[PDB]
Amino acid sequence: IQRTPKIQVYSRHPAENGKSNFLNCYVSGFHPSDIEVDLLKNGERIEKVEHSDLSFSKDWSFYLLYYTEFTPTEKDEYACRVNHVTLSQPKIVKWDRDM
Amino acid sequence: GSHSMRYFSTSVSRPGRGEPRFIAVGYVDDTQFVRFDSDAASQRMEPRAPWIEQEGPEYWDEETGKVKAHSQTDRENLRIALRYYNQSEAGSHTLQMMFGCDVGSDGRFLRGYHQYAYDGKDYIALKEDLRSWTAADMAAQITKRKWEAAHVAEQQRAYLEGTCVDGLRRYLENGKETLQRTDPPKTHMTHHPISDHEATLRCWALGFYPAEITLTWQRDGEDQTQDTELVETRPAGDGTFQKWAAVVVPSGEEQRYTCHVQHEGLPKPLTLRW
Amino acid sequence: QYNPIRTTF
Repeated sequence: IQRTPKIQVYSRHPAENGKSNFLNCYVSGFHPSDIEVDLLKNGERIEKVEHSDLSFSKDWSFYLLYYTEFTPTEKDEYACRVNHVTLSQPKIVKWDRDM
Repeated sequence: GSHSMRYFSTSVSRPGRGEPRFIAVGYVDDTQFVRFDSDAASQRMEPRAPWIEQEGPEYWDEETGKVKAHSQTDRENLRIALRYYNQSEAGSHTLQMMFGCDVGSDGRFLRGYHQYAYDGKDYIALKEDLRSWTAADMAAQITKRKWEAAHVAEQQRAYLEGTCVDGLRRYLENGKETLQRTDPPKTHMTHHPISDHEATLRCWALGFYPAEITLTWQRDGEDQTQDTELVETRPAGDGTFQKWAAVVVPSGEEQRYTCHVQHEGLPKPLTLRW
Repeated sequence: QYNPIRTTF
């Protein structure tokens, strides 16, 4: 079986410029478990990203949380870049502080 | 007032890149408390919640031995499954296991689980009576017949009805300041004009534990599901969870709409209006 | 508390 990842990009806490926070990319509902997830700042790969321990849901599909500390600004753009065998090319999802 | 303990393992073969990778995690309710990763330097079961750090050295030795043995067993099971399904050694495959128990408010046994999935599909599962198996395809029936013959189910019952329940009871007491408490959702509503004629109301629930929550909209006090969007519950990353529910409304009618929040940490459900 | 898993398919 193969299932494509669902992706949510969001902050740990409500964004306010100049305040430390965490940028999260939650990938879920995918199979198999091999997956590539990058966090992007202005299109560039953020170097110190951590992730949760591989786990799965009752339907056996996998989920992982990727995260990094960040201080949002008015200017800076953030995103999550996901690749998986189900995808023909990496998927980029932009961070929107209202979602 | 029920509680659960679960162990989840994933074994992935990777021909050309060494022996299969094995990762196991343990949870009480929605709280992760241990991990083991075959690829990590530690080669130990490791704590992942404060309240398990109380366990002594013997615990970490014993748990480490048990999870390592499981890793080697499911490596052999990946090899066996390849033979049962007549699959090439060139390919990568996945064997997942889940096992654990549920207890009631009184701490006594309610349900046990012991089950596997191969390449994302059910393989074999112990049935609720803890004496019979559900086998999903002709390969799993070979295993089912072997396990019936060898009384494997009976062997798991002492663990599921005994050790599992006993461990969960101890963890619930030692970790009670989180595991037997709740974080109610922090809530608020935002307003987004999206056109001259429409606006989006978004109802936020943040920092709640456990993860179970219900967010619904009403219009004039009757359920509203048209033109709504509800995101899947998602981890904040700090042990708590997030969710939101949004509705598109005609500009000027915002006051007709209410958001309703139900959560174990709320004595009374909340009603939010713009 | 883990259950030692030793049973093969």
